[PDB]
Amino acid sequence: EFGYIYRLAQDYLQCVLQIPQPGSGPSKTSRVLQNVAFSVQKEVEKNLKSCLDNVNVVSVDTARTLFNQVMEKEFEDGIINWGRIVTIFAFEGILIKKLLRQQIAPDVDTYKEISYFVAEFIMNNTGEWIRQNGGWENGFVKKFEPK
Ligand SMILES: *CCC(=O)N(c1ccc(O[C@@H]2CC[C@@H](NC(=O)N[C@@H]3CCS(=O)(=O)C3)C2)c(Cl)c1)[C@@H](C)c1ccc(Cl)cc1
Repeated sequence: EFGYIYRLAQDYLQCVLQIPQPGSGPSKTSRVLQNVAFSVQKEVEKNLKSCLDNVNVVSVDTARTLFNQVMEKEFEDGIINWGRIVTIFAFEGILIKKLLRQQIAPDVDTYKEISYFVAEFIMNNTGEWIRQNGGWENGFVKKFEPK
């Protein structure tokens, strides 16, 4: 469901921005996802250090355009798997870091619009596959939770 995925995307951005929501904290699924997607994010950032400077993420519309282009490329072969889904979260982490630095008239609520378009992409493009492969709780978590 959209709301569940939106919460994962918002939790991940709040984790990257070092502002986890005060309170009882993220779910077990969200905690597992943060760990595994951050490992991906850091390696992507290291490998792509040169080209990450080729954009200036001045607005949320710039971030959405980059997101659409990168994800159309990422899924061009039609293969959906958990690795690619994790990479979506790693990529929104890179985008939010660039927006924090580069957004004109920064808006501390920006991570909520990025979470929305991330959830929209995941739902509409990978949602069926996710359900058929166990959902987050019987698919993703079972595969990636600590040994
Ligand atoms: C030098 C690249 C470049 O100019 N840009 C770019 C392109 C793609 C990016 O990220 C995608 C998402 C992470 C990485 N994909 C994978 O690692 N996928 C493997 C194979 C499938 S898997 O098993 O799931 C893992 C490539 C980035 Cl971060 C950057 C630009 C288009 C660019 C530059 C800066 C920003 Cl902020 C956005 C885009």
